[PDB]
Amino acid sequence: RPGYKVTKQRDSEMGQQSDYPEIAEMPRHRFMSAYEQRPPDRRWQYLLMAAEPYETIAFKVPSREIDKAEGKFWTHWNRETKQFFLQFHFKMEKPPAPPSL
Amino acid sequence: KRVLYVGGLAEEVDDKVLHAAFIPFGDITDIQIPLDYETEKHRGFAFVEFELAEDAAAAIDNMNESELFGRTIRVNLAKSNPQVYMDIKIGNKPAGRIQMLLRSDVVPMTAENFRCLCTHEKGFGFKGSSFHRIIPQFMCQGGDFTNHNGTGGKSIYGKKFDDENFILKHTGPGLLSMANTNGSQFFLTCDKTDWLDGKHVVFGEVTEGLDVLRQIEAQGPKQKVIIADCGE
Amino acid sequence: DATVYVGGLDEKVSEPLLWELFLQAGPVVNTHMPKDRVTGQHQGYGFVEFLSEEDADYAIKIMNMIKLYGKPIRVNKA
Amino acid sequence: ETILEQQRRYHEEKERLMDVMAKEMLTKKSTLRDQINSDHRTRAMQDRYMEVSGNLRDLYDDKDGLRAEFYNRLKQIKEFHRKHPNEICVPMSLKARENPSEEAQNLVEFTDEEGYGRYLDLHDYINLKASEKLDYITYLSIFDQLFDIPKERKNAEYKRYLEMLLEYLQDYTDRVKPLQDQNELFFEKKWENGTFPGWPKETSSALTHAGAHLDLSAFSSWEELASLGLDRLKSALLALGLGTLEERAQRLFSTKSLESLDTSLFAKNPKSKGTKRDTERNKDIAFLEAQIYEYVEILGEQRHLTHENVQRKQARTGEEREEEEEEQISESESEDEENIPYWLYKLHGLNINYNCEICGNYTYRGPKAFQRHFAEWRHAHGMRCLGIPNTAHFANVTQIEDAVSLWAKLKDTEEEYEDSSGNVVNKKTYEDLKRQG
Amino acid sequence: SAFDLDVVKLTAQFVARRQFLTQLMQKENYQFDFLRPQHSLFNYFTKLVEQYTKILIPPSKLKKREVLDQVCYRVEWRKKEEEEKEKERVAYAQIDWHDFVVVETV
Repeated sequence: RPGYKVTKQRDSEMGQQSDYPEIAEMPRHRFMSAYEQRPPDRRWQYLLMAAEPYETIAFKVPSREIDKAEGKFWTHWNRETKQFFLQFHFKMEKPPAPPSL
Repeated sequence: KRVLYVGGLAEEVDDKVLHAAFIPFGDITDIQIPLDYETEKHRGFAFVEFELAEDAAAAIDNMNESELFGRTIRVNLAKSNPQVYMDIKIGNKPAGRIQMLLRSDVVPMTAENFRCLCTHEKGFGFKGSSFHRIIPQFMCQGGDFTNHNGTGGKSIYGKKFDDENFILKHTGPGLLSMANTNGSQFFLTCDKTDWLDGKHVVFGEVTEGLDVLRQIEAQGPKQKVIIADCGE
Repeated sequence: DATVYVGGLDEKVSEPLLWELFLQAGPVVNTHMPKDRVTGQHQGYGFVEFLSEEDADYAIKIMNMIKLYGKPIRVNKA
Repeated sequence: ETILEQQRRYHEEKERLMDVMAKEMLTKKSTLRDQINSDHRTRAMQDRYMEVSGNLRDLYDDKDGLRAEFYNRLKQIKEFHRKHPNEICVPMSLKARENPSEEAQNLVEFTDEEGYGRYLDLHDYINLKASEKLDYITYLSIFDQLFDIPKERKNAEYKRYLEMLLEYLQDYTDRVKPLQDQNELFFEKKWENGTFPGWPKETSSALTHAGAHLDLSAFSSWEELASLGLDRLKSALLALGLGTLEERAQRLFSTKSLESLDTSLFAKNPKSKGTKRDTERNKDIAFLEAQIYEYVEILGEQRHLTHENVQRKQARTGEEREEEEEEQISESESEDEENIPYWLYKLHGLNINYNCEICGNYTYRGPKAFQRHFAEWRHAHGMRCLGIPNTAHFANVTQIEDAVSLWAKLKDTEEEYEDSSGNVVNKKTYEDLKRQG
Repeated sequence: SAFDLDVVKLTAQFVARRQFLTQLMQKENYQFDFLRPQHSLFNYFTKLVEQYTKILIPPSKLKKREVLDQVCYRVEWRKKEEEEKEKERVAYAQIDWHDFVVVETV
């Protein structure tokens, strides 16, 4: 089928130079319904992506379902945050590039 | 991890169709299809319980987004050591499913009791009972299906049974432990509760639905918290 | 263990329904349930000294079943 | 007895032991590392791990916590290896039975104690977690092997030998440090620059005692290394090498204490009556000297460590030396594994000496208080656990004895048989005659 | 359990040297019900026999420093992760999923 892939880039050691192992060890994604907003129009989902310092980011998903796979890996249980994050995210921490698909 | 949610069912699909479509992945123990008695038709979804969790897993992978009776269906987890589930309703609202692993390897008698109380196979159990004592940052207690206040309950062995051992400790949230003189009352921990070590028998853990446990804890009861359904 | 700490109470409760309440289990020899002077009302936490320790350890076992004003009552050793 | 079963049980036990000492080597790699390092300098061939592993105290990926305990476990592993060697030794040295197995069918017994009692018999004493020692070596105590001044192999106590030495030299010009300076002599110095004349009695005796000490200390501090191997190695070095001392000028020295021009005259001197006499009288001493030599060489690090200690303590003050001693002591006796109204009290009747006998011969300072003892947790525990039930009746007397007779003071129908004589007969008796009738 | 143990180990002794048991089963009893892989104990049986089969291997002396080396090699032959995961769960649970600022859509 068809799936979406996002490539989010982060700072180049510009401001992160000022490192006390406070959750410094990855970005997190969640699917949010527009039913709740700071409340005019709504009816679609957003693939929100968040990192401590930087500001949140959203991507509208009109299609009811895309790339929603079926047992991709062989059922290994490190929930991390949720099935979504472990299932389909990569965090190039050395280069600071977060891929999501 | 043996119970699956199956949605997007065409009107012609029934328990027979579901049995035939999922049996290729492994033996099935139960198939439930909620009905609307005013119409006499199902509501478009069902729950299929496999004997083995590994088989349920293979089914999810091959059946999710597959075609059944002309349309696409949705398949996912609904919510050797037994795994059981409880579907929770808070006030008039479904909250979701908690899935639990029972440590029959460490505490077989304790695990078997809880398993039977989830399935009702001995003629009584948890379905429709409440979490009657809920303390934030501590624990959610239930299993008193006779008196509903912490004074009742019974085990599959009689009124009470021995503490098997205290091998498993209260190390963090999401653990199952016996209230007590063990009967049917139990609690789900909401933090490390190590002051109970050696006093209460720990016998299992939440594997899915910690979020649902947190919703129960949020009522610590301000609103009724009911085990709407349960099983293995 | 002779004493216990008791949390989560409603000020209509006083030292008397604690007296009566915990002697239902076993007699409270010394009761302490603060009266706050400034606003003249109770925060609802308690300290209990018993005859000896056995009373109070049974008290740890049984004790936290009390529910004061529909609400939960903390009892732990001290 | 089917030998198959016996040999089986043997291989199984051996497996169990290997697994135990392997689990040990796992939790704290130092156990092996330590050992191996020493081994390295005795048998040069031995291959030793990467230094990084040693330092980080890791075996593969995980760095383990740094740990008296190391030595303990080493001696435990020592006895384990002894057991293993024994079993290995003995080991090196159907319908009929299945029918007899039917014997005594009716026993209500659960049998889960063959591999569990062994596995358990060799694993990391207490209820749960108090003593690292296995049930196998539960009465193993290092303090019965090491003195406090040795600190489980950290130092070797040589003060005693300094004393004996003073007694040997018949003076006092010799200080502890000058004595250690003497010991340092021990491949040629101890032979060609001797503290005393090597034919002196007092001296040879001393040297014997000291040598023995150093050797026992050596093997004591390194249980894990095969003692017999080392012994034999040294002995063979002694026999095969020790005209081993050669000088380009004087030739070949003999431990007769004389040199020799060439190897030729040296050989024809080893048959002479002189050398026969000497090698026949001073053999044990020469050999002991040699052992002192090689064992002191193997312990160079400990020798240095102690000499250092000496200089330190020596340069201390009073308070310092005292606190240090305190430390050595604590290390020695520590578990190897850590887990106004004056007239008011007379008026009220208090602060007056009184005693309750039944309670721990306890003291009470007031009569109102003792009168309150009668209703108490502990007092009732003494009564009830004593077998004297707790009630007011006894709320007076204190002594344990009298209430026993008081409690002794605290703690029959006729069913008419048919012969008209059973009017003396008891109910149960007549029921028994119902069963008989 | 001494009976069960004894019969398992005996039938295992003979089975270690496999025709005597297959004949016994047809000749005689619900006693040897562990012969079928159905009966749980069967597994442990497969162990014992193997073990006995092993004793038949070097029926040769064992002349094993070496023992130590071996135990070390056996030794040679998760927590942190769990911790990090925990942190992640905490933060994920603790951030504003309502601070939206989207750009495009797919």
